[PDB]
Amino acid sequence: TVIVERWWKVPLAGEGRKPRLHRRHRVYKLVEDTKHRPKDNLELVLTQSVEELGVRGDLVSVKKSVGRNRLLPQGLAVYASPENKKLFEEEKLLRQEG
Amino acid sequence: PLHKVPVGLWKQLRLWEGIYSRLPRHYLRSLEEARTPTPVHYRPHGAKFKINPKNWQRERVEDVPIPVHYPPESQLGLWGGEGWVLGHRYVNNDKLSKRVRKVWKPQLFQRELYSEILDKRFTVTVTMRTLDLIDQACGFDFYILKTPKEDLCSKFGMDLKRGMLLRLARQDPQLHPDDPARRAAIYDRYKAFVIPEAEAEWVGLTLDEAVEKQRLLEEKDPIPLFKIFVEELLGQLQQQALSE
Amino acid sequence: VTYFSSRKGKRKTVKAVIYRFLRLHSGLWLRRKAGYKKKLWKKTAARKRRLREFVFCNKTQSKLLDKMTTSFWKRRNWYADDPYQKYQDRTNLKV
Amino acid sequence: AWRRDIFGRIIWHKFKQWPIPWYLNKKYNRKRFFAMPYVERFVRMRIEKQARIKARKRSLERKKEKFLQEKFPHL
Amino acid sequence: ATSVSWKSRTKYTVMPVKMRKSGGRNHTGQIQVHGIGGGHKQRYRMIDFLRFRPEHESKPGPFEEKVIAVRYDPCRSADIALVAGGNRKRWIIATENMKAGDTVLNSDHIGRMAVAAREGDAHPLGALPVGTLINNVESEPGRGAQYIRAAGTCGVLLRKVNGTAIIQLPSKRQMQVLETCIATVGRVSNVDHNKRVIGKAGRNRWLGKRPNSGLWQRKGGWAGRKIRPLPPMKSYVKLP
Amino acid sequence: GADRMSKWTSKRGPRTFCKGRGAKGTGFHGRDGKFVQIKEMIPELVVPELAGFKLKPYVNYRAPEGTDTPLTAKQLFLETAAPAIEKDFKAGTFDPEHLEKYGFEPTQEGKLFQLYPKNFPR
RNA sequence: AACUAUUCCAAAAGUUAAACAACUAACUUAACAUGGACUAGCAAUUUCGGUUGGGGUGACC
RNA sequence: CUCGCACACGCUUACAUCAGUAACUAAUAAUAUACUGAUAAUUAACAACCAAUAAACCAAAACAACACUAAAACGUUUAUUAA
RNA sequence: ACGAGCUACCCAUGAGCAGUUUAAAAGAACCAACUCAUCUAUGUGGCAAAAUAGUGAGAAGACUUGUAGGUAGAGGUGAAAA
RNA sequence: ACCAAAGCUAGCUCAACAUACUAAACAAAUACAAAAAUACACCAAAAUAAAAUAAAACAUUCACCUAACAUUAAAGUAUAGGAGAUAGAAAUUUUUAUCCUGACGCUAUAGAGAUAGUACCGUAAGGGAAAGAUGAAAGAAUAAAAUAAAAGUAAAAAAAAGCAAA
Ligand SMILES: [Mg+2]
Ligand SMILES: [Mg+2]
Ligand SMILES: [Mg+2]
Ligand SMILES: [Mg+2]
Ligand SMILES: [Mg+2]
Ligand SMILES: [Mg+2]
Ligand SMILES: [Mg+2]
Ligand SMILES: [Mg+2]
Ligand SMILES: [Mg+2]
Ligand SMILES: [Mg+2]
Ligand SMILES: [Mg+2]
Ligand SMILES: [Mg+2]
Ligand SMILES: [Mg+2]
Ligand SMILES: [Mg+2]
Ligand SMILES: [Mg+2]
Ligand SMILES: [Mg+2]
Ligand SMILES: [Mg+2]
Ligand SMILES: [Mg+2]
Ligand SMILES: [Mg+2]
Ligand SMILES: [Mg+2]
Ligand SMILES: [Mg+2]
Ligand SMILES: [Mg+2]
Ligand SMILES: [Mg+2]
Ligand SMILES: [Mg+2]
Ligand SMILES: [Mg+2]
Ligand SMILES: [Mg+2]
Ligand SMILES: [Mg+2]
Ligand SMILES: [Mg+2]
Ligand SMILES: [Mg+2]
Ligand SMILES: [Mg+2]
Ligand SMILES: [Mg+2]
Ligand SMILES: [Mg+2]
Ligand SMILES: [Mg+2]
Ligand SMILES: [Mg+2]
Ligand SMILES: [Mg+2]
Ligand SMILES: [Mg+2]
Ligand SMILES: [Mg+2]
Ligand SMILES: [Mg+2]
Ligand SMILES: [Mg+2]
Ligand SMILES: [Mg+2]
Ligand SMILES: [Mg+2]
Ligand SMILES: [Mg+2]
Repeated sequence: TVIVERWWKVPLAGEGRKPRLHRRHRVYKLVEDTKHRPKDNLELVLTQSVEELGVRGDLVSVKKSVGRNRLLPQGLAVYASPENKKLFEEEKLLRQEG
Repeated sequence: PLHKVPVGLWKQLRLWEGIYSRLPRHYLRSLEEARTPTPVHYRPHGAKFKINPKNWQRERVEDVPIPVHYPPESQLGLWGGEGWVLGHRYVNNDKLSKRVRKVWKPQLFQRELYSEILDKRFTVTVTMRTLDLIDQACGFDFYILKTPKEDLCSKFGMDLKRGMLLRLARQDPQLHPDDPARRAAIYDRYKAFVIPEAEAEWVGLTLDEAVEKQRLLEEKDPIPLFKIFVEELLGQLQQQALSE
Repeated sequence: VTYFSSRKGKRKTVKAVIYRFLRLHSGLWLRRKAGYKKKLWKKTAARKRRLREFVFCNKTQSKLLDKMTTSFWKRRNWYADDPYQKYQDRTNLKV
Repeated sequence: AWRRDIFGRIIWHKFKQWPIPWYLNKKYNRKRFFAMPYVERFVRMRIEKQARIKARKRSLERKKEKFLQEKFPHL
Repeated sequence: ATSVSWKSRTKYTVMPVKMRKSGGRNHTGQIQVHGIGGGHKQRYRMIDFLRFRPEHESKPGPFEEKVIAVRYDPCRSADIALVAGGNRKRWIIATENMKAGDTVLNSDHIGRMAVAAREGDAHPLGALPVGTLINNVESEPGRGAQYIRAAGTCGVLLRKVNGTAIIQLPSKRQMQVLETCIATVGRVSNVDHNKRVIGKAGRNRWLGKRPNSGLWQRKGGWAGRKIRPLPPMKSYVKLP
Repeated sequence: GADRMSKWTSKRGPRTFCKGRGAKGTGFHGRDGKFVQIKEMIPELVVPELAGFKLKPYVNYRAPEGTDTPLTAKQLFLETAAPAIEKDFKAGTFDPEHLEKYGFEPTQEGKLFQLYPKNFPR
C-alpha cells in the first residue's frame, strides 16, 4: 500500500460542503510505502504442539508468513482474540487440576 | 428556459417514482447514507485544529480523501478497500521540475481463504492489506461480517457477506449435515451479527439486482375478467338474497 | 492586476506590493532601500546608512501602488503599540 | 415488453415467433436492450430539446390571445 | 479487424492441405515482419515430427515402416518422405540417401550394446554410438523433434554422462538432454541446397520475399566483426 | 454520390441481393436444391356459400342508424355467463372451483384458436 | 516521463542448521507481478539574445 | 466515317404509347432518347436463393503421351441422419 | 470521431496475354490487344482542376486486371521520391 | 417606361410559473446489406481530460473549463504562488409565506439554421441554404385599386481642351 500526500494545499469547505478540487490537487508526493516498513509479528494461541514453537495451549509470536501459510490453515493455531483466549484460561485452570 | 429541479437531484427523484418506490425501506436506507470510507492511501491528521507553523495561529483543518480507482477486476477479489491511485508527481520532488502523470498500483496476490460459515475454500486475489485486516479482525468470516460496505469495496465481498448472513439468519442445517455439535459451535461465535431474514437477503445488492428481484416478486399474470365479474355478481346475488 | 475576479467579480490585490511597501493613511507610501542587505563589507559607513533608511515614493509610484492594491489596504488602522501611528496624518501642508 | 434500446429510448418491443428458446438464438442474442453510460448525456439533450419546443409553443398561443384581445375588444 | 489463422485442422492427413499466406501481418492486420509476401501458391504437407509413434496403444513395441516415395516440399528446405506401416501413412523428414521402396526402423528401446546405425533409423540417444550423426532432435522426451530439421544439416552426439546425452547443434553449440529422447540417424535431405543460385530478382519474388527497403541507414555500433566466446551449454535436464 | 434517401430494395443491389417485398414464405429448400412447398403454410381461404343469402354491400337510406355502444367485456359477460350463473346460484348448484360449464377457459394451450398468444391471422 | 528491454534492492513464496569458538545468519526463485533505483533503446517538452549603413562572417554589449 | 451486340458492376424509369411545347432541358434551331402531362410497362427455362458429420484417396494445370520447378484454383465414392 | 470505393502494400478469389522467332513461356527477340508515359507541338477559365495529336518504352512477367477483405494520423504504407 | 418599390404577418427571443423530465405515432416491418415472419448460442468491457492561451519567451504555475448548495457579509482578508503572472478560503454571519407575468425584446439580410436539419454539398463523420406579401369576397382576372422615388437602362449617340468642376 502506498501512502501518498498532496503537494498543493486544498482550500476549506466547512459546513459539510465537499471540497472544491482543481487539477493541481492531483499532484502527489510519495510519503510512504507500507510494504517497505519493517514488518510486525503475529501473536497466536496453539491448539496442538508445534515442533519448534511450543506446547498445546501456548501463547507464541511468529512472523506472519509462518502464521498465515502454515499454522492457521492446518488448525495448529488460533488467533490471540479475547474470546478465544478465555477458552485457554479455563483450559489452564482445569489442566493443572488433574 | 430552466429545469425546475437541479440535475444533481435527478438521480434521487428517479428513486422516488416507479418501481424503486416499492423497494423495502431498509434497503433504500442502506443505499441512502454514504459513510466516509476508511482512509487507506492518504493518511489523516487527527485534530480539527492545527497551529500554523509559520504564522503561529490556530487554523481550522480538514481531511480530504484521495480519489482512488477500482479496476473491475477488483470486484472479483478482495483488495482491502484499496485500489489504483491515479495522479501526477514531480520528478525529484522539486516543485520546479517536470510534472508527470503517474499511477500507483496495489501489489496483488493469489491466496486461498477458508470460510467457516460457508465451509469453503475460495481462491481470491487479495492484497497484503486485506490479509492484515483479516488478521486484525481475527477471522476471515469475522472480517467479512465486521466491515461496512464502503470498506470492503468488492461486490464479491458483499456477496460473501450476503451468503453467510443468510446462513446465520436461517440457521441452515446444510452447513454441517452430520455434526450439530460443530454447527451450534460455529453459529455461536457469530451470534452478534445475526439479523432477520427479510433484511439478510437484501444486503449485498446492486440497485440493478434489487430492481430485478423486486420485479420478480411482483410478477403476476393479469387476472381474467371472468373471475372479477363473477365476484361482483356473487356480491350482488348475496345482497339480493339477504335483503329479503 | 485582476480587475474582475472570476468567483467574486471583485478587484484583486497584488500581494507582491503588500509585502514590500507600507501605506500611510495620508497616501504616502514607504519602502526600504534596494540592496540594503547586500555586500555590506564592500560599502562605506555613510552609504550603509543611506541604505538603512525608510524612504518615500514619488507621486507616480504612489498612484501605481494604489491601483495595484484594493480598498482594504487604505483603511484607517489603529494598532496598539504601532511605531507608525505618529506618521499617518499630515500637518501644516500648504498647497 | 417495455424495453430500453441502444439509443436510450423507451420502446415497446413486439415479440416474434421462434422455434427455439431465446438463449439459443444467435441473431436475437446480438441485439442489445440497454443503454451504455454515454447515452445518458444524449437522453438529457432529448429532454431539453423537447422542453424547448413545448416552451415556445405555449408562448406562441399566449401571444395569439393578447393580439386578438386588442383586435376584437368586445369584452 | 480480426482474421483467423488457417492453421486449424484437427485430424492428421497425408493429403496436402490448403493454406493462406499472410505477408508479415499479425492478426490485427499491421505489418509485424517486413519483406514477406505473394510467392507462388502453396499447399501444406503435415509432418509428423514425433518419429516414435506406436500406431495402437495396444502394442507398444519398436516398429518398422516402409518408405514409399520421396517428394519435394514447398514449405521447408529439406525433402520429405512418405512412410507407411500398419494401416497408417505419415510424412517424415527424409534423410540424405533415403530412397523409395525402402525400410526404416523406429525404436524406443535402449540396451547395453548400442546399435549399428542405418540412416532412417530413429533411436533414443542413449542407444547410439558416441560419434554418430543425428537429426530431428527432441528436447524433452515425448515432445517431438524441433532441432536440426533444415536441409542437409546434421548434429553430432558428443558424449553420454549420468543417464544423459550431450549433443552438438549445427550452430556448434552444445545441448544436454535426457538419453531417453529420440533422434534420427544421418544428415537431412538435399545437401546441395546451400549451393543453389537464385538467378534473378524474380526468383526471389517467387519465393515470397519482397525487396529490401530503399532507405539508407548509416551503420551503427552493432556492426563490425564481433568475436564472442561460444556460449555456455544449454541443458533441458531438470535437476531435483 | 449514390442515393441515401430512396429505400433499399431488391432492384437496387448486385445479383447476390434478393430481398422479398414482404410476402410470406411457403416452404423450404429441399435436397435437390429444388424448392419444397408445405401445404400447411399456404393460407387456405375459407369461403362461405353466398348464393342463398340476403344481405347487400349497401344499406337502404331510410333505414335508421342506432345509438352507438361499443361492446365491453362486461356486456359480453352479462349476455352470456350472467343468466347461467344466476340460474345455478339461485338453485345453489354454483361451484366457484369449476366455471368451465359457463364457458370460461382456464388455459389456452389446449384449443385450436388461442386468444392471448393469438394463433390465428384472421 | 511513459513504453521496451537489462541489472539491483525491497515485497512475496521458501529452505537450512540449532550456528561457531573459548573456559540469528546464510542461501533459493517457474510463470505472472508490486514499490524504489540503474544502464541503455524508443521517445516527450521547449528554445535559437541583441546591435549591425540588408542580413551573414568578424567585432562589440 | 467506322468502338459493334451482350453480360457483370453501377444507375434508378431518365425506357414505351399518345399528346404538348409561349417559356422551362438541348450550350442554336428544326423536333424530342433527354424538357411537360397523361397512360402504360420488364411474365422464367437464364440469375440469386439453394445440407451437415464421419471415412478412403502422396501422385499439378500446360490439346497431356510425359515432364519442368516457383510444386500448383477446380471432387468422387462409402457410411449415418437429411421435413 | 470519420475516412484504404482514390492511392501505397498486403490477403482471399476470379480473368487476360493473338500472330512471328526460337531445342525454350528464357525477368531472350519482333510486334498487336493490354499497361505505361519518353520527346515535341497543341491546349493553358482548356475536351480535360493534367487532356488531345504524333512519337515512344514494356508486352508469359518483379506482368496487367475484376470482385470481396485488411492496415488509420503520436499512425499506416513505402523496390526512400520524405 | 422598363427593371423595380412598399406593406404585416409567419414565427421567434428572454424570463416567470409549473408539474416533475426522452413529444407525437405504432397494423405490419425494423440491428441479413435497418424496415427481409421462421433454427442450437456465446456475450461483452473499463485508464486522471489535454492544449491553444497568460506569464509580453518558456520549462513550475495559468481563474472558468459539462463534478448540485443558493444569498448578505467576513474578503479579495488568512493563505498559495518560477513568493512572478496570478490563485484564494473558512470559522462566523444574513435571507418571510402564496396571488398580482410579462417585455423602454425582433418583425422576413432582423428574430431560431429553420417554410428545414429539408434541398443541395461531402465516400463518411459532417456542412447546410434561399425563399411570404391583392382584396370583405378572385364562387369579384373585357379584373379592380393607392409608390412609379436605388444602381442599371429607355425616352435622347457624339462634335477641339484635358480629376470634369468652379
Ligand atoms: Mg516458406
Ligand atoms: Mg524445398
Ligand atoms: Mg538485403
Ligand atoms: Mg540501401
Ligand atoms: Mg450524398
Ligand atoms: Mg439486386
Ligand atoms: Mg444488376
Ligand atoms: Mg418449384
Ligand atoms: Mg507544458
Ligand atoms: Mg540571432
Ligand atoms: Mg538582428
Ligand atoms: Mg553589414
Ligand atoms: Mg547600405
Ligand atoms: Mg559572431
Ligand atoms: Mg446520376
Ligand atoms: Mg419519355
Ligand atoms: Mg431552346
Ligand atoms: Mg481497396
Ligand atoms: Mg504470345
Ligand atoms: Mg521479353
Ligand atoms: Mg498518347
Ligand atoms: Mg506530324
Ligand atoms: Mg502507340
Ligand atoms: Mg518494343
Ligand atoms: Mg527491348
Ligand atoms: Mg476495405
Ligand atoms: Mg509534435
Ligand atoms: Mg510514420
Ligand atoms: Mg511500388
Ligand atoms: Mg533520398
Ligand atoms: Mg529531400
Ligand atoms: Mg506566453
Ligand atoms: Mg500580447
Ligand atoms: Mg510564443
Ligand atoms: Mg487548462
Ligand atoms: Mg515555497
Ligand atoms: Mg517573471
Ligand atoms: Mg460559510
Ligand atoms: Mg432568417
Ligand atoms: Mg438564416
Ligand atoms: Mg433610376
Ligand atoms: Mg475647359
